[PDB]
Amino acid sequence: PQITLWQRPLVTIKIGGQLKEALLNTGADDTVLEEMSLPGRWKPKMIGGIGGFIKVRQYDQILIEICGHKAIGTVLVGPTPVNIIGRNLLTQIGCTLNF
Amino acid sequence: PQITLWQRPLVTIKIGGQLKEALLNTGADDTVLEEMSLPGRWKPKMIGGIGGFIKVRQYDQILIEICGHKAIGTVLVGPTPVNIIGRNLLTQIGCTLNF
Ligand SMILES: COc1ccc(C[C@H](NC(=O)O[C@H]2CCO[C@H]3OC[C@H](O)[C@H]32)[C@H](O)CN(CC(C)C)S(=O)(=O)c2ccc(N)cc2)cc1
Repeated sequence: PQITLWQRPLVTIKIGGQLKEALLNTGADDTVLEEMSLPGRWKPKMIGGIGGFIKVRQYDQILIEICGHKAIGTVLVGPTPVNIIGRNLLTQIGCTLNF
Repeated sequence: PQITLWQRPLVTIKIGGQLKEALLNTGADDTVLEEMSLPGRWKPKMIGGIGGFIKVRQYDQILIEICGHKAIGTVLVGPTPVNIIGRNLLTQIGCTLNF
């Protein structure tokens, strides 16, 4: 659907068997989720935002259903204040900006 | 225009007589720009992101031209890593998400 920006663009996602709410974030290259348990193996990583850096765990090729659209890609898990769907997955569900 | 997200959605802006590049950021409530000289009077403020918090100067009713669309609103100035156009201004230039 089209989404306007008067409110935070939140969507329901299903990942790792669990249901969550996440922000569609054009200002994020990567997808970053709050602490949650995801099955596979991972690789430590450091990502930088507005207030500095956080350590996250990088999971590759994770299935995510974003507003009922399926995508597979990298998901980062760590102490982000909010679940963020980044451009890496936005492209996969055909998400675009319009003005 | 319609913008895809295979790359960072960067646009050219004009503010305070100066030309800058800024990221269209659906994940940001407010607009935040790197240290620059802005004429107005300002109020101290504190904003939080992924790695913690930064102190910014809040300027109200600042004119901004974003890809040739004019908007007037609050602009925050401080040590952000990148110039961010947030939802407060995105709504004014009629910007939407689409998928
Ligand atoms: C490294 O350079 C940057 C680049 C972009 C950003 C923007 C944020 N996204 C962000 O934190 O992205 C992180 C994690 C996701 O992947 C990466 O994408 C680019 C960036 O390297 C890194 C996001 O879009 C908005 N943020 C908020 C989200 C966490 C919900 S905010 O900037 O902290 C921000 C906070 C309060 C206000 N009022 C205004 C902005 C910040 C700093």
